[PDB]
Amino acid sequence: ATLKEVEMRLKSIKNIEKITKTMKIVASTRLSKAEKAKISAKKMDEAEQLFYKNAETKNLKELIVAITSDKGLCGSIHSQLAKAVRRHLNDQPNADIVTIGDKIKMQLLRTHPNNIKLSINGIGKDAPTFQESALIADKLLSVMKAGTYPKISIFYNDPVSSLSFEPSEKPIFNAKTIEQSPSFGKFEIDTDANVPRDLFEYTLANQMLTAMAQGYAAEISARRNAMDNASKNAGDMINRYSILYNRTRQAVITNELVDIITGASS
Amino acid sequence: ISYAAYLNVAAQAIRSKTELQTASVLNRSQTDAFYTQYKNASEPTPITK
Amino acid sequence: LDAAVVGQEHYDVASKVQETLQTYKSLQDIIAILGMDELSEQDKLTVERARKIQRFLSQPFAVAEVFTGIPGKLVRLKDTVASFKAVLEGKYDNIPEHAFYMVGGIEDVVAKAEKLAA
Amino acid sequence: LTIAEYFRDEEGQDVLLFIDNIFRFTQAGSEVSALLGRIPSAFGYQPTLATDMGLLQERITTTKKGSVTSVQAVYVPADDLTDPAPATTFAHLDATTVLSRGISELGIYPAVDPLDSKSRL
Amino acid sequence: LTIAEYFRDEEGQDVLLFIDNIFRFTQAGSEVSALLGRIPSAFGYQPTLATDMGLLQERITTTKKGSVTSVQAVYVPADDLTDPAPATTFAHLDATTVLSRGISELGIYPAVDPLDSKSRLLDAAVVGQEHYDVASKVQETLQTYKSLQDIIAILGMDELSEQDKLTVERARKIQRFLSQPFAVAEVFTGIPGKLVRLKDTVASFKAVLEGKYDNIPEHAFYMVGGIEDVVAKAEKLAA
Amino acid sequence: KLQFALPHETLYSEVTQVNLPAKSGRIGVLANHVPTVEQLLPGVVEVMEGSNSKKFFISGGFATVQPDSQLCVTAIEAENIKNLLAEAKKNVSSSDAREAAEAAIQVEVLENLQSV
Amino acid sequence: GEWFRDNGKHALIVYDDLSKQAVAYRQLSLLLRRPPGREAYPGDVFYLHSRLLERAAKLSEKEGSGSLTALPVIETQGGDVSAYIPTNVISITDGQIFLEAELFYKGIRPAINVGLSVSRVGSAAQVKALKQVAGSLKLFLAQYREVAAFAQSDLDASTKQTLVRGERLTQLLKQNQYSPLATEEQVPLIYAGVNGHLDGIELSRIGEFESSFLSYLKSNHNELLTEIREKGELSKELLASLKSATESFVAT
Amino acid sequence: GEWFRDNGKHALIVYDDLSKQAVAYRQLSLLLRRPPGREAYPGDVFYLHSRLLERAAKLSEKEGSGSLTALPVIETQGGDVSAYIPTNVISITDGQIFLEAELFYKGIRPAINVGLSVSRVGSAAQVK
Amino acid sequence: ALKQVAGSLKLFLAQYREVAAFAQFGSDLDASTKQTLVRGERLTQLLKQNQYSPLATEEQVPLIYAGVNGHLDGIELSRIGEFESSFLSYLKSNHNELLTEIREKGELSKELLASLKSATESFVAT
Repeated sequence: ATLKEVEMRLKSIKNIEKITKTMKIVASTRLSKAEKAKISAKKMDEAEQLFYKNAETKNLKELIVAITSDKGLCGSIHSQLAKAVRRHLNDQPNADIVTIGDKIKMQLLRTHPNNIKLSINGIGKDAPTFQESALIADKLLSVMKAGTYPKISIFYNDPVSSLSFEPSEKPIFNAKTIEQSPSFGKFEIDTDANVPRDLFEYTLANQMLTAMAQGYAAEISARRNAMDNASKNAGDMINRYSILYNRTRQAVITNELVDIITGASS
Repeated sequence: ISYAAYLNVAAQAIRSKTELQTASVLNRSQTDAFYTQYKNASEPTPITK
Repeated sequence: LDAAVVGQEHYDVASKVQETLQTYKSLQDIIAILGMDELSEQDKLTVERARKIQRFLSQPFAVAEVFTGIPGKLVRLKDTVASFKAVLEGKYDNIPEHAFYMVGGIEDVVAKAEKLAA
Repeated sequence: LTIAEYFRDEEGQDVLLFIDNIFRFTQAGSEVSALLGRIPSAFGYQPTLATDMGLLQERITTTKKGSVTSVQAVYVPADDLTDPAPATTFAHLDATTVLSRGISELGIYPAVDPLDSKSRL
Repeated sequence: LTIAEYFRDEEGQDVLLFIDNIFRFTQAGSEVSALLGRIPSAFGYQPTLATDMGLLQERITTTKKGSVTSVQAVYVPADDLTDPAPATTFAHLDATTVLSRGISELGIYPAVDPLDSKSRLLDAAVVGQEHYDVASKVQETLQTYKSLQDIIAILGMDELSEQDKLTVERARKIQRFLSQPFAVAEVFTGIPGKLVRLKDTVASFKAVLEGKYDNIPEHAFYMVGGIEDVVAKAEKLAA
Repeated sequence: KLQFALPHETLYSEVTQVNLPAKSGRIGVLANHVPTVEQLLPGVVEVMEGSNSKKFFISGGFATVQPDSQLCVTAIEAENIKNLLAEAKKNVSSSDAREAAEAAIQVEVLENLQSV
Repeated sequence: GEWFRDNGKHALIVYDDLSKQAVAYRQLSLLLRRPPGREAYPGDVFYLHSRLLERAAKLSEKEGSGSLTALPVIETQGGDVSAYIPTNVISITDGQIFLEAELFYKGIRPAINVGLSVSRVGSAAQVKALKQVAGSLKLFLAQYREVAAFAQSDLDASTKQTLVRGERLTQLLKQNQYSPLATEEQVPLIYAGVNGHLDGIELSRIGEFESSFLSYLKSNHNELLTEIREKGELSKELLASLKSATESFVAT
Repeated sequence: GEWFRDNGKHALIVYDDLSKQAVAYRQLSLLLRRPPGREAYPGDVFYLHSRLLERAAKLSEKEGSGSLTALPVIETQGGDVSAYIPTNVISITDGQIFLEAELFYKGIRPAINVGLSVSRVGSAAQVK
Repeated sequence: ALKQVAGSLKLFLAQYREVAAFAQFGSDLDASTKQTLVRGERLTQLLKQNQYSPLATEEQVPLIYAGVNGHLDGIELSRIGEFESSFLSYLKSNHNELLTEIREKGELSKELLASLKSATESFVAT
């Protein structure tokens, strides 16, 4: 209503516009570095998960690892993966949930709080790495006793393209399941070492990465979209408040001027 | 110690002059990751990974 | 708008409705720039409900019959009170917004909801 | 203008008239009005802003003899195209030629912005 | 002012003059202007606002005959520092302390705006280089903070650079360290008033800027005296 | 046809022979190898096209020859100061603190890496 | 000031400040009951300042070639250049040096906001030597400012180089009060900045660097200082000499 | 125009535009020293238009059925319809055809912003 | 009496305001931060009040004491109104001793603090 009201509530939106715009380009560079980190993850999946495709490994209490991130301001990344885990957890209500990222721990803590036994923090700043992947995977084995569940499921977001993403699930098979797979014999594995045991702990770490890298790239492409739409909409308010200002500024001056003219007749 | 964590420590000798060591090598090496255990709302202290 | 005149129930319902609308109105700057997806789920829920009440307050007038193209409904005070009370209790969350728009009491929303699905 | 009119009216010439700057003509008119004791209109401007503008602009035109064609540098205060000054000036403009630092820096002389310069014709 | 002047010149000594509140001289004048037949000036102030103020302030000056240290409370209409009255008052002063609503509303008393308060005496030739440098970094640290609060608004802390996270966290401390219990303010706090020697203030902030106290929690800097008190309170909250 | 892959970089995506560091026996996968699964220790991986032999130093992982005779190799990683990091492991030997629960594992590979 | 101008000499006049003059003029006018207008200034207040500022001038050879030069001062309120008097004066003069509280607290003193300051005369009013090394300087700080908000990680080799260079030139341009520098002391500092010889030095030391580089240049290369001062230009040999003296100082 | 209305015929009147008329009227008013109100228009600028646009009517058959029809033109500034003169005439007329700079820029011409456009009585007058 | 129970209530309500703004931008925080987020939300609710229903000091002191000292943190938010009047009626019938004393002595001895702590905690477990 007043010039001061309009000057300070325009200014703040001029900032948000400049700001949300900066993080549209911030998370554009961050997309180039996370398309190469994605491809190197996805290419590596075909090579690792091919053995299982050929050995024909299938399943026979459940650990659910859910992956989004710590950050917000990224469309509906966290909201529609939590939506997936819920439709899944509806069928199997008796499962232990491990969360990677706070924005999915909260989404889930409000819906099935007691199923969550572990949370991973500080997760979506840089790209994901095998070190985070493996050290998350190591605690999984240690504190959750990962190696022992009949079924282990990673929930994550697959980048369909640049402009969208798909909430996806994948299984991890333990040592027992690998060994006792229909076409395991096709491969001449030396049964001395624990090739299945190692193959499991490696694939726990490895396919988590596969998931994190995609979810993360799904996110970086939801963030540069939500911010793209934010700048486009913040600029719409700057159009309203530029005009209202140019108005309220003139009105102020005219009304002080009427006061002055009245005071100057008498 | 576990086959993943075991190959990782091996991935940090081969990672740690500063030549054949681009920016993302010393960023493959750093983790801002803190694991919080949870029971019935939270339970115990958040520890470094 | 005082319980002595309108009855405690009427008052309570009116106040909770005013409370709901207000929470949406306090969140307009964020809805507009950042959208629905950056709200907490509690708010996202209260917003989704204000949006419905907002529409449910629109009514076809008898004299406005030429601009709406709709028989002008006239709703009794007791009915209004009983209709809004329920919407507050979250009984009709599954119902899309457009059903609440330009109708009468509670039954008319049900009528429109069945009309729109198929 | 009076010099420019005679070339039209007695010489039959299509004549150019450069007014630089047209904003400063509005300001000066504003100043005189204040000094004569007239009650300022909206935003301080004279109450005769439009007719003052009319009195000048309406003389630039095509006659059966020829034409005065005027090129007028226009200054926009605070870049507010709605301030009565430009608003009243724009009502009289038939085309615009927009020279730009953006077109200049690219190496294009003259530095006309070909997507910004607009013409009613 | 006439009494203060006589001490100055004929007691030939150092007077204190406290005026609360000098805006009222300008306002009061303003209230009879129209009835004295004057066309109003901008903001409804009298046409003679400045010469009136000049004629008053200029008499409130140290001279070669004696010394007057004057302290004047200055009301600021509707919080507007650009109101012709406060505005015209600024250049008559050697030292301006600007109290700020937004700062008091944080619960930081005194509500001094540490960037918008100025003094001639802040000058290496007067305070000595060290004092001067601390002051300057303190102001850069707070301005950097003031700037980044726009990014703290939409993204929150975790997108800041490592250098800036540190600057921000040091600024939040420094902000609270500039609060102090006044003796006169006891009734509003219950806290005894701390009066801190200048040489300790410099030395204290110097240290905070260098990072000697970064592990110390944020609330141990609020509403205390010199650095010794920070250390003392940090032990209390440790229990 | 060879499929060498890392999580950060992707090395190989036609090949005559590949020498890998397996359980211990460095294996020479010839052009028609019977399907296997072997874990890769840290070491050198040599891919052979013509008479070109590109070596690669490796963190570890897994090799598999498929039914389709394709080799699939996966590693995390593909030197600075020799003695550095080795003395940052001998002094932290350590003792009973669960620090030794990992720090004693450094010297198992650093006398293997420097062997090349 | 005009006696000087009018007698083949040159004088600088500083009006500190025209806001306060405008105020006294207004006080006179209202008291004499003349018609008020916007902000209660008389409708000839603009004539007050343009009468005054058009008197600064460079005279022709025929008339002595003397000159008067005016630095008027204007106080703004909350940076409102749209206010009546600021508007009048900004339109009357040949450019603004625009100063800002925020830049000041940041430590950028003179708190000159480059993107808002202008000299409408510009380069023709500038020692050729300074025009040469600082022609680009005009460019970069402009580029710095666009890419500015990126100062907060994952950036191009393009946009970080912009950042590194700008940060330094901004720092170079800081100055203490009461210590104006000679032209032959400025060009080598600005040659150093503009042409990349600072990107290695940490931002904390660009202060002590300027201090140490000039003294060194005084001890050893008094030759080129003199030529810069005396010719006012930079020949090709001179840039090459400057380049040599700079690169030799940096490495040490 | 009224002549036709008064003599059983139909005249259409186009005021192009009432913005400029209101501006002319403000000049007249200020030179006459009437108290300037909102945007320095005089107190009676609503009335100026109201008495004008009220002379458009359809007459009853008892008066010869003649009809005057007014299409006044107002010029907004930067799309703002809440300005004094826009809202006055909007509260005299029987509807607005609002034309939009944003549509006109793109090509949608007539730039009739449908949402913000209304006829209040012309309903009955639409060809079936 | 009222001064003592409303210690830093206004300053705490200030802390409660800054926090519910750090909460707005979508983040689950730690214990201490969500504890003051719980307390201030209920203290607010406690300070809500029907028109033409002014309260006596000896009625006000208990409700405040109950609020600031944590005894309401356990109670669901939409029940604070019904807590107030029940708690009041509980004191009028049972611990009338105290409300008579608060109204009389105007201050609060440690003997009235210990009695109140023992009273409030008792009502909390209905």
